[PDB]
Amino acid sequence: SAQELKEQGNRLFVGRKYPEAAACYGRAITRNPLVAVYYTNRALCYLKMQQHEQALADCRRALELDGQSVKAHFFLGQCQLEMESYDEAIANLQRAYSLAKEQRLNFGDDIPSALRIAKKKRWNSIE
Amino acid sequence: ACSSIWCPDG
Repeated sequence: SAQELKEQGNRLFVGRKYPEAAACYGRAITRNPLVAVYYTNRALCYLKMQQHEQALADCRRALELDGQSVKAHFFLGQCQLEMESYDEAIANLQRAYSLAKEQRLNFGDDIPSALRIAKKKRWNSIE
Repeated sequence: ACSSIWCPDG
């Protein structure tokens, strides 16, 4: 079952076993490859493993399955921030903020904190 | 509780 594999992947993430968790989200994908959350969860694994190219590919797969995904736009913004595409990264982080507000999701100050990091980096490069 | 955005959904 893809949901059981997603939950196992979640337990491995909490135990800081990121490649093991990504492999488990891959098993969930094999069982049902039409669920955006598995790609988003694996993209997060890739960011922790510093594999932004593989994280980016998963964000695009997730956005094709769920255009309203807060986490997919957020993780996409983090990839673009790592690649120094500041304008695109800010736009994705801003979209993530907008979708979280619409969906009544509360991640504390995570999204505004991230936008502040991106705007600071955009200014440094323009200076 | 894993309430941060840097957490997988689940």
